[PDB]
Amino acid sequence: STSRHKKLMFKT
Amino acid sequence: GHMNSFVGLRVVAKWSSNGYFYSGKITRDVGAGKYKLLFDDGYECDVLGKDILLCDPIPLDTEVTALSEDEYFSAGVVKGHRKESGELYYSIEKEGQRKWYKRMAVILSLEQGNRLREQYGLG
Repeated sequence: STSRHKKLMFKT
Repeated sequence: GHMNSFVGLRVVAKWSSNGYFYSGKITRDVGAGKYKLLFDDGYECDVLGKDILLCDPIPLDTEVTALSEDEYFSAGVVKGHRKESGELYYSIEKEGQRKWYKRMAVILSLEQGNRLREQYGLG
């Protein structure tokens, strides 16, 4: 699972 | 004299996979009106001149998405500015709360970025 938008779910 | 040929300027651009508007620097003129853009997260894509905004300190009273170092993401409105040693900040009023976010932590939804292409666009 994650907590971030469209593309900015980057490695950091 | 004026600044150089785009290449080197801090600007905001549309990520080319029909996305939103993220902050970066022009790295090269790809050709025909496309410029290569290094986004502040470290990513690179080609972007057309219309889709790059070079007079864009994020305007106060504009609606924006905001991102925290604890990974939270939501939207609100710019209502202030700060400068810190060599970088730029934006107070976002989010859920009724005036909260400091980074240049690159303040991201413009595509319909917001459209209202800026007209005035700030390279194209």
